[PDB]
Amino acid sequence: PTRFSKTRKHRGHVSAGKGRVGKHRKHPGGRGMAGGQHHHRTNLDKYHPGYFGKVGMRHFHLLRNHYWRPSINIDKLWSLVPSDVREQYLSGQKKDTAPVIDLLSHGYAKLLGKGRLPEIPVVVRARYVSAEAERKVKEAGGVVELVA
Amino acid sequence: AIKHNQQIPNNHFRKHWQRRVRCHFDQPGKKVTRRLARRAKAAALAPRPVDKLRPIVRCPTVKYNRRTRLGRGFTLEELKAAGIPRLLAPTIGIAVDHRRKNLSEESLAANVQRLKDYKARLILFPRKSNKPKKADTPKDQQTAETTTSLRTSFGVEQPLAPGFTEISKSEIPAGIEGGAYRALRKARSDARLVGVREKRAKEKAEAEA
RNA sequence: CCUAGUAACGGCGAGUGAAGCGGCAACAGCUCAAAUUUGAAAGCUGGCUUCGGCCCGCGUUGUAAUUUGGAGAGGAUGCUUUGGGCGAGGCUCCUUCUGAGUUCCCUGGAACGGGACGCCACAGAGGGUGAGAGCCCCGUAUAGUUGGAAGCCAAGCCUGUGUAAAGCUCCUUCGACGAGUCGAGUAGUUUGGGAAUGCUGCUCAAAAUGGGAGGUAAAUUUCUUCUAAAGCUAAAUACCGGCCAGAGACCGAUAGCGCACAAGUAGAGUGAUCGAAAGAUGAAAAGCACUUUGAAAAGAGGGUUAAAUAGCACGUGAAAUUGUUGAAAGGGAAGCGCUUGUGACCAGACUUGCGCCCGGCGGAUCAUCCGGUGUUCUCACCGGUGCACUCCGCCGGGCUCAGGCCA
RNA sequence: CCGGGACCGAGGACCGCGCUCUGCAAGGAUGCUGGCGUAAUGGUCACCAGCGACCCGUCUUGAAACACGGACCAAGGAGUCAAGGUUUUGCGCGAGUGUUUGGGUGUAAAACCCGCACGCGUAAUGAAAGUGAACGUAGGUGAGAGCUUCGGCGCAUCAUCGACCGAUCCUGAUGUAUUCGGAUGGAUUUGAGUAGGAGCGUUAAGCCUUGGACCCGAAAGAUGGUGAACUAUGCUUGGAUAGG
RNA sequence: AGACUAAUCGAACCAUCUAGUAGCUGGUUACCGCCGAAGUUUCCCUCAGGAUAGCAGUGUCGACCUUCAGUUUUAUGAGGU
RNA sequence: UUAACUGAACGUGGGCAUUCGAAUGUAUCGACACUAGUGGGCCAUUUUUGGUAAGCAGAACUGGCGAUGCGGGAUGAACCG
RNA sequence: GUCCCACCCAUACCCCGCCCUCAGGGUAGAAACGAUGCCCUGAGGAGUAGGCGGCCGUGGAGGUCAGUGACGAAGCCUAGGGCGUGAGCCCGGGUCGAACGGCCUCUAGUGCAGAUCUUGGUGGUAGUAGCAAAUACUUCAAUGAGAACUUGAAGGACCGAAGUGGGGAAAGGUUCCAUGUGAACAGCGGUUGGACAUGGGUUAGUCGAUCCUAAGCCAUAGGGAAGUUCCGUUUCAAAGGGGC
RNA sequence: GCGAUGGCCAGAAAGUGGUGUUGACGCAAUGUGAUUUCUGCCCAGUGCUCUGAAUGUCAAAGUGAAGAAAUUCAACCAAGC
RNA sequence: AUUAACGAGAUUCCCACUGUCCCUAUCUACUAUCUAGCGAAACCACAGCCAAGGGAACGGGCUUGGCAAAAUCAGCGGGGAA
RNA sequence: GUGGAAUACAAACCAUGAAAGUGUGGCCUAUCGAUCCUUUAGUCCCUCGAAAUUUGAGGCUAGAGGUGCCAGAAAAGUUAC
Ligand SMILES: [K+]
Ligand SMILES: [K+]
Ligand SMILES: [K+]
Ligand SMILES: [K+]
Ligand SMILES: [K+]
Ligand SMILES: [K+]
Ligand SMILES: [K+]
Ligand SMILES: [K+]
Ligand SMILES: [K+]
Ligand SMILES: [K+]
Ligand SMILES: [K+]
Ligand SMILES: [K+]
Ligand SMILES: [K+]
Ligand SMILES: [K+]
Ligand SMILES: [K+]
Ligand SMILES: [K+]
Ligand SMILES: [K+]
Ligand SMILES: [K+]
Ligand SMILES: [K+]
Ligand SMILES: [K+]
Ligand SMILES: [K+]
Ligand SMILES: [K+]
Ligand SMILES: [K+]
Ligand SMILES: [K+]
Ligand SMILES: [K+]
Ligand SMILES: [K+]
Ligand SMILES: [K+]
Ligand SMILES: [K+]
Ligand SMILES: [K+]
Ligand SMILES: [K+]
Ligand SMILES: [K+]
Ligand SMILES: [K+]
Ligand SMILES: [K+]
Ligand SMILES: [K+]
Ligand SMILES: [K+]
Ligand SMILES: [K+]
Ligand SMILES: [K+]
Ligand SMILES: [K+]
Ligand SMILES: [K+]
Ligand SMILES: [K+]
Ligand SMILES: [K+]
Ligand SMILES: [K+]
Ligand SMILES: [K+]
Ligand SMILES: [K+]
Ligand SMILES: [K+]
Ligand SMILES: [K+]
Ligand SMILES: [K+]
Ligand SMILES: [K+]
Ligand SMILES: [K+]
Ligand SMILES: [K+]
Ligand SMILES: [K+]
Ligand SMILES: [K+]
Ligand SMILES: [K+]
Ligand SMILES: [K+]
Ligand SMILES: [K+]
Ligand SMILES: [K+]
Ligand SMILES: [K+]
Ligand SMILES: [K+]
Ligand SMILES: [K+]
Ligand SMILES: [K+]
Ligand SMILES: [K+]
Ligand SMILES: [K+]
Ligand SMILES: [K+]
Ligand SMILES: [K+]
Ligand SMILES: [Mg+2]
Ligand SMILES: [Mg+2]
Ligand SMILES: [Mg+2]
Ligand SMILES: [Mg+2]
Ligand SMILES: [Mg+2]
Ligand SMILES: [Mg+2]
Ligand SMILES: [Mg+2]
Ligand SMILES: [Mg+2]
Ligand SMILES: [Mg+2]
Ligand SMILES: [Mg+2]
Ligand SMILES: [Mg+2]
Ligand SMILES: [Mg+2]
Ligand SMILES: [Mg+2]
Ligand SMILES: [Mg+2]
Ligand SMILES: [Mg+2]
Ligand SMILES: [Mg+2]
Ligand SMILES: [Mg+2]
Ligand SMILES: [Mg+2]
Ligand SMILES: [Mg+2]
Ligand SMILES: [Mg+2]
Ligand SMILES: [Mg+2]
Ligand SMILES: [Mg+2]
Ligand SMILES: [Mg+2]
Ligand SMILES: [Mg+2]
Ligand SMILES: [Mg+2]
Ligand SMILES: [Mg+2]
Ligand SMILES: [Mg+2]
Ligand SMILES: [Mg+2]
Ligand SMILES: [Mg+2]
Ligand SMILES: [Mg+2]
Ligand SMILES: [Mg+2]
Ligand SMILES: [Mg+2]
Ligand SMILES: [Mg+2]
Ligand SMILES: [Mg+2]
Ligand SMILES: [Mg+2]
Ligand SMILES: [Mg+2]
Ligand SMILES: [Mg+2]
Ligand SMILES: [Mg+2]
Ligand SMILES: [Mg+2]
Ligand SMILES: [Mg+2]
Ligand SMILES: [Mg+2]
Ligand SMILES: [Mg+2]
Ligand SMILES: [Mg+2]
Ligand SMILES: [Mg+2]
Ligand SMILES: [Mg+2]
Ligand SMILES: [Mg+2]
Ligand SMILES: [Mg+2]
Ligand SMILES: [Mg+2]
Ligand SMILES: [Mg+2]
Ligand SMILES: [Mg+2]
Ligand SMILES: [Mg+2]
Ligand SMILES: [Mg+2]
Ligand SMILES: [Mg+2]
Ligand SMILES: [Mg+2]
Ligand SMILES: [Mg+2]
Ligand SMILES: [Mg+2]
Ligand SMILES: [Mg+2]
Ligand SMILES: [Mg+2]
Ligand SMILES: [Mg+2]
Ligand SMILES: [Mg+2]
Ligand SMILES: [Mg+2]
Ligand SMILES: [Mg+2]
Ligand SMILES: [Mg+2]
Ligand SMILES: [Mg+2]
Ligand SMILES: [Mg+2]
Ligand SMILES: [Mg+2]
Ligand SMILES: [Mg+2]
Ligand SMILES: [Mg+2]
Ligand SMILES: [Mg+2]
Ligand SMILES: [Mg+2]
Ligand SMILES: [Mg+2]
Ligand SMILES: [Mg+2]
Ligand SMILES: [Mg+2]
Ligand SMILES: [Mg+2]
Ligand SMILES: [Mg+2]
Ligand SMILES: [Mg+2]
Ligand SMILES: [Mg+2]
Ligand SMILES: [Mg+2]
Ligand SMILES: [Mg+2]
Ligand SMILES: [Mg+2]
Ligand SMILES: [Mg+2]
Ligand SMILES: [Mg+2]
Ligand SMILES: [Mg+2]
Ligand SMILES: [Mg+2]
Ligand SMILES: [Mg+2]
Ligand SMILES: [Mg+2]
Ligand SMILES: [Mg+2]
Ligand SMILES: [Mg+2]
Repeated sequence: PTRFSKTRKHRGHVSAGKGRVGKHRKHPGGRGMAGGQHHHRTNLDKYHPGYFGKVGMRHFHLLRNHYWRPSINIDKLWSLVPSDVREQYLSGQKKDTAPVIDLLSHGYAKLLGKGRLPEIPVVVRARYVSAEAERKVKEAGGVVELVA
Repeated sequence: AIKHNQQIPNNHFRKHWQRRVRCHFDQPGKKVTRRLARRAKAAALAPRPVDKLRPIVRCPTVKYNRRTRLGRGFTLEELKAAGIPRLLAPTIGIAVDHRRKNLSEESLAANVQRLKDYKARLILFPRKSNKPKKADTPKDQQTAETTTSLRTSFGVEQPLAPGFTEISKSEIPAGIEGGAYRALRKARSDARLVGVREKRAKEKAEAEA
């Protein structure tokens, strides 16, 4: 809103807060990113180091669908089970069956392993798996299998 | 110029952009126009539904090939399996697509069942009401409760596979011999060396004799 | 909409920049060239015509039927499919008709204002009428109703019939498919397109499982996917230029379009072209009859009006600048700050209030108790009793206290 | 220890420290008396008198300047709007968050309802092929608000030594498509990392960039048109100039 | 004669691109309260201009952290005016 | 590291206010975030360079004017209070 | 030149009152409070460029005062009053004729002395500079409200046939003639007018145009050019007219 | 400088134009400036012009060799210098 | 390098001539000037007497002195850094 | 406290001296150069995105070709119109 502005407060005062010696002229210093290597180098080197030059090789016609593989840690593996069924397993009331989890149906491709796993056997299906993640699933009494 | 720690700006406003600006103040007005046209179209197709029957089809990339959706039309092989002539099909509300092919048995079986479900629910009125033909409904069944959507009555029942199930313990499978991680490393390694190994075997056999 | 300010281009500087997938709006498919009708050019423009055709002409250097790659042609095989005519009934357009106060009092030139009493309402949107009107007038709401024309859709009925033409299931064999075109080199331009994305000029110039593409130039071997060099086609999309209509937290005559007016006008320029200023008397002209002075323009009387402090030089009528009347100052500027004096003009404040005692006058019913009803459950109100040393009001006399300004 | 003058009276029941203690000069003025009750006190304006007083705006080290603009009055007249960033304030939900591209519906551009995809966040690091976060009660030491059974436990945050993931440089086990595979243990190396998540949407302000960009101002450049009624040169066809 | 080409010529006139760009001159509209500067460092075809550090304001948070100081004293170093 | 548990760094346990070990002040402790204006200066005591000298040109420490009125120097940005 | 008394006044120092700013305390078994209030205590106050806070005004929007008004809304004038440190707010008197305000939120084309600022209006200068080339006027009478510049007569003068004479071409367009007339125009006057109002006026077989060709311009046959169009005029063309 | 298949000049192009109804006593491009008397020396430099024996330099196309090919390497080589 | 004739081309001397000068005087017409009628413009922060001082180093305004009396007409070219 | 020269260690391989030791250019204070592009050395490593093998091209780490206006544009005069 226009009534909350320092413009309203400058009415009656010469120079509108811009100075009497320097005057708020049109474009002292160039337009845009002009002068990056000449008189704006002090700014461009304190912040944004690495701005000028080339690094790496090119890739013509990159298709992003070739590189789709979202990941999930073992830390949150049990949160993919519905809440009521999840509490029965944790409290120790099933003791005869095991859950089978489909990572792809939830939108994940690779299983990483970051945290800990409770000692209840589970069956996991995945496209990729980490070396540590497979160790922790097997040690809990489970098994992972590959599905494409 | 730049004076503090900023993100380097790139605003593409160096042409005469003010000549090409499209506001949308007619969004509610255009919505009313569309609803009037749908209502008029439904009245013209008096007992018929307002849509066409579509098949089930799977998406094409490594991303999205886990899901299914609706396609353009049924193939010529699917229509023949159900027993519907290709000239009759588009005149009773079925879409046809002549450039899709059945590379598998899974897709073929799914769509063949879809067609004969539709054929069982169909009511055919005779061309002349005083001379019905043996392929028409005998008019005692012409009265029933009908549907007029065909996109809600024949939609995609489940686009994704179930994400969770249960099996009895001691029925869990055994893993692959070396482990899942080692199997992936070996499959990758074989592909990178298929050309080297084939050349080595060939020159060995040729030099053998 | 998202992909995405991403892959990529760029004195790799300043800067630039798409596409496939995914969700939705809207959905609709087709016809030619290349084959011998060969047991019968089966095709078409024009003229004259009882209306049934006749005559010349076009055309075999190819007019119809048949086929278009999803196929198809040629054979088997036995089932199925089709033509005319009525038509209730409904939709669109024009047109006729629609509820309730001019009731009483005051102000006013005139109620459409204030007060009192009523009525209508699927109608209290808007406008007019001598000032703010639901009921004075036009309209506004609702489904109906009188009359007229042309189209569209459509429940269902009445009739022929296989000469012919059409769909489906199988098969040994056949299966025609667009050339100075594709492609290659080179030059220019362009693109995000990078040993070259598209287009065009010049030179060379094809093939039959052949040909194009598969985003890093080249040879060898595989694979995937389509089928160029001929053609048609509604909807979702753009636009206020043209003809209509409905609106707004927009502007209110130096604003809003250059133009609210005889405005693209008057006027300027040889010409192309340039281009203004300018809205408002009063409800009603009732727009001043007559007399008198003046050569006349006009003045003075006298009229109209609620008003001429509204007279067409017209609502209201500010400032700069000017006239008359009244007050005042002035020995080479004036204006201004602090502080007295003189003259002129002026706002407040004060006028009594509470209390005590004595006398007169009038009215009640003061305290207490009984019944009823509330409510904060112990405090009240109403009815009854009370009835002169109680309670309330007024007047007359005396006393204390408090009250304005300067010392 | 006694005299003489000047200016001032804030506060508003009691409470306190005290003294010369029937009371008082001790946490802030009362008592008595006169005149007048209105232009008398007081206020506004005009004028004379004493003292004081250079023309404003602006650039500038320095303006009253012999530095520029300004004869007078009325009306108009200049930091805005959009997209994209950022820090801070308020609000909703919270490992999630965002209805409004679209559909349903309506008293119809409002209000109300729906959910498939998608965006940002939940995981980093390398040019890339690729790989991918717990020795320990999620570690030890020094401070640390608060709590505490008084023995201690110790949030946020700061300093310090280590542990885990990716990259770089070394080492090279069991095995074997005998040339593949890369276990285990190290290194004055390196990352916008892990080590009991903080984010998504919206409201208001300052700042930044592209845009006409706070308002008015060049000498120039380009695209398309109109002039030889003046004047320059030429062509066709006409006219004019005493007397010695 | 750089002379003339409609009072216009060392490149006519008219409309449009066009609100052409300006490190340069001019202006930039009510009141009160509190705080309060710089003309210096480094880099730039930089010298009438910018970025960068300093000087200034505003919002806070941690404890109300035995915490600090343009100063004196005591002990102990360096210097070539 | 040393011939060597000999050293080097980091510590457990125990002891030491009968005084936490100069003066004065504390009228203002620490850390963070975002940003404005400025980047032409001039004068003076003492010390100083070039120049015959200058109301000239150039430096160091400190105080002033710029940005500031008031009492003195009759007047007088910078002098005395 | 040196020494000694008394005295004069700064916005500085000391004591008192009042304003604001900053800091520190008190206030609920609530007889309680614009708790955003009230009570108690101490210190401080200069300022350009610049930063922040609080307040006052203007045009519109939602809500609310069951607000004011033809018995007088809004606007305008007023050496008449009251409130506020201030921007401002409120009332009295006069003029006038149809609408307008207070409070809390929302919103913006929202506050002027300057820009040789834009449009319009108005001063001093000032009854001032001036109304002086082309030889020149005088008498009587008539008209008329009014005669130097209107008409008659009589005098005096100039142009002096390369004229201030009599006719035409270009250009203008009724300026030509008669009757009448308030204002405006004829830089003095005006009864007069090329001004203002109402009517009238241009007559061809023989004078011109019309006919012919000149310098030149443009069609047709053809050739260029993406095209608006450029060239070409007798050509590389099957191009006519005369009688019965 | 030029004998028409030409010299000088115009046009985007043209089955297009000017000199030109022309032909060296002509057309075109420059300097000096009546008559009289004269008009010396310099070809190194910059220009203009001529001659091809010169293989020195040397484009695209064409030819040869190597290679699986893209390609690379050689000779030959117009005008101009 | 010369050169007859020609030139509103530049320069030096001589004769005649004269108000160019010693050295200035006088006359005529039209103005100016006064009156009736008619009637502008440039320009303007506010204004309009000096001497010195200091000051942005040449004041109409400031400081210390000199002084200082209504309203006005014809001319003038010092200043208003006109 | 951003971008020539200098100091002290760590891990290797060496040179000298009997040895302790000394040696990371000249006894100390000067003697020099970014992005883009090209070229060489290094591993035998990654990619050419339908799949393989050989040529070719592209990346990753370290030097060299240079900006003397030396924190680094590619650049001749005149105006008396
Ligand atoms: K500012
Ligand atoms: K990655
Ligand atoms: K994507
Ligand atoms: K025929
Ligand atoms: K045919
Ligand atoms: K009908
Ligand atoms: K009446
Ligand atoms: K009445
Ligand atoms: K009434
Ligand atoms: K080509
Ligand atoms: K192929
Ligand atoms: K390819
Ligand atoms: K206008
Ligand atoms: K005209
Ligand atoms: K009335
Ligand atoms: K009257
Ligand atoms: K009136
Ligand atoms: K006090
Ligand atoms: K200035
Ligand atoms: K001035
Ligand atoms: K926020
Ligand atoms: K999501
Ligand atoms: K504690
Ligand atoms: K590491
Ligand atoms: K801006
Ligand atoms: K002639
Ligand atoms: K002209
Ligand atoms: K400059
Ligand atoms: K010395
Ligand atoms: K040891
Ligand atoms: K700064
Ligand atoms: K700065
Ligand atoms: K300076
Ligand atoms: K100086
Ligand atoms: K002084
Ligand atoms: K407002
Ligand atoms: K009044
Ligand atoms: K006059
Ligand atoms: K005369
Ligand atoms: K004459
Ligand atoms: K005739
Ligand atoms: K005749
Ligand atoms: K004619
Ligand atoms: K004729
Ligand atoms: K001719
Ligand atoms: K043509
Ligand atoms: K020729
Ligand atoms: K010559
Ligand atoms: K000459
Ligand atoms: K000659
Ligand atoms: K000569
Ligand atoms: K020579
Ligand atoms: K020579
Ligand atoms: K020569
Ligand atoms: K001459
Ligand atoms: K005069
Ligand atoms: K006169
Ligand atoms: K002086
Ligand atoms: K003074
Ligand atoms: K430089
Ligand atoms: K250097
Ligand atoms: K430099
Ligand atoms: K030049
Ligand atoms: K010169
Ligand atoms: Mg200020
Ligand atoms: Mg300024
Ligand atoms: Mg600045
Ligand atoms: Mg993104
Ligand atoms: Mg983008
Ligand atoms: Mg572009
Ligand atoms: Mg057929
Ligand atoms: Mg067949
Ligand atoms: Mg009616
Ligand atoms: Mg009305
Ligand atoms: Mg009405
Ligand atoms: Mg009524
Ligand atoms: Mg084809
Ligand atoms: Mg082009
Ligand atoms: Mg190209
Ligand atoms: Mg409208
Ligand atoms: Mg107007
Ligand atoms: Mg207008
Ligand atoms: Mg008017
Ligand atoms: Mg009258
Ligand atoms: Mg009136
Ligand atoms: Mg008037
Ligand atoms: Mg009026
Ligand atoms: Mg006035
Ligand atoms: Mg006076
Ligand atoms: Mg009673
Ligand atoms: Mg008191
Ligand atoms: Mg008294
Ligand atoms: Mg008085
Ligand atoms: Mg004075
Ligand atoms: Mg001066
Ligand atoms: Mg100037
Ligand atoms: Mg001026
Ligand atoms: Mg206005
Ligand atoms: Mg929508
Ligand atoms: Mg240019
Ligand atoms: Mg002419
Ligand atoms: Mg001219
Ligand atoms: Mg502008
Ligand atoms: Mg301009
Ligand atoms: Mg201060
Ligand atoms: Mg540079
Ligand atoms: Mg300047
Ligand atoms: Mg702390
Ligand atoms: Mg503290
Ligand atoms: Mg020394
Ligand atoms: Mg500057
Ligand atoms: Mg100096
Ligand atoms: Mg100087
Ligand atoms: Mg300054
Ligand atoms: Mg001072
Ligand atoms: Mg003084
Ligand atoms: Mg002195
Ligand atoms: Mg202050
Ligand atoms: Mg507005
Ligand atoms: Mg009024
Ligand atoms: Mg007044
Ligand atoms: Mg009216
Ligand atoms: Mg404005
Ligand atoms: Mg003004
Ligand atoms: Mg101003
Ligand atoms: Mg005069
Ligand atoms: Mg005259
Ligand atoms: Mg004259
Ligand atoms: Mg006369
Ligand atoms: Mg004569
Ligand atoms: Mg004569
Ligand atoms: Mg006449
Ligand atoms: Mg007449
Ligand atoms: Mg006149
Ligand atoms: Mg007259
Ligand atoms: Mg007259
Ligand atoms: Mg006339
Ligand atoms: Mg004739
Ligand atoms: Mg032509
Ligand atoms: Mg042609
Ligand atoms: Mg060659
Ligand atoms: Mg040669
Ligand atoms: Mg003087
Ligand atoms: Mg002097
Ligand atoms: Mg002056
Ligand atoms: Mg004086
Ligand atoms: Mg004079
Ligand atoms: Mg003068
Ligand atoms: Mg060593
Ligand atoms: Mg040596
Ligand atoms: Mg280098
Ligand atoms: Mg590829």
